[PDB]
Amino acid sequence: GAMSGLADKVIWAVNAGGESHVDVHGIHYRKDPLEGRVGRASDYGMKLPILRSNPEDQVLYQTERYNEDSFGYDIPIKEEGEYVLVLKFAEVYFAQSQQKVFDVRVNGHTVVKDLDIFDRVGHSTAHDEIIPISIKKGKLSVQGEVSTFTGKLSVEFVKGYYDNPKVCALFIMKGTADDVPMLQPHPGLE
Ligand SMILES: OC[C@H]1O[C@H](O[C@H]2[C@H](O)[C@@H](O)[C@H](O)O[C@@H]2CO)[C@H](O)[C@@H](O)[C@@H]1O
Repeated sequence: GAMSGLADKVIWAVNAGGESHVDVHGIHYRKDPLEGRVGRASDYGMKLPILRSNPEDQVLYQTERYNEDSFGYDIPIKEEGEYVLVLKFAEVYFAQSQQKVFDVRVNGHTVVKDLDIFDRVGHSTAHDEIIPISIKKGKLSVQGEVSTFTGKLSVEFVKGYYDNPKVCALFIMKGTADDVPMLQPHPGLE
């Protein structure tokens, strides 16, 4: 009973910062599909790397473009099973705990409404949010709230004080939460 295949189950993945990235397992981001729709890469603070990732996956877990007020993405689906939405949140020059609090939603539903990246991980590094979804017979299930699925899924984040998401590493893959592997490079395995 062996199951290995991350690149064969991905349906939609986006990193808000640079432009198009393929990570070590085979996960690919598009190119600026939320603010402006068609443009280029913007990096205002590129000499501050992430400590819990790789060099290649550091670019997909560190690069940020720009912010405004109340915004998000659209994911179109037509199949049922276990869909997992894992997104990496990161910061640059903001030191505060329990003052810079944000809101995060999936398909209109509220899940993490008090998101502070400095109080959760500490100073800099990589922050991770794991939210498993179950759609069966044409309806959606988010933890302890049941509703119906109609065409697309939405990721809508609301403002805290000055900024909204800051650094975002969106990754939605399909079939189950026991198939998502994440490790660092090591020479000895025992
Ligand atoms: O100009 C690029 C960055 O602009 C803003 O960052 C501000 C920040 O909001 C403010 O508190 C501080 O005093 O100044 C920095 C820039 O000098 C945006 O928030 C960033 O997304 C931009 O990268």
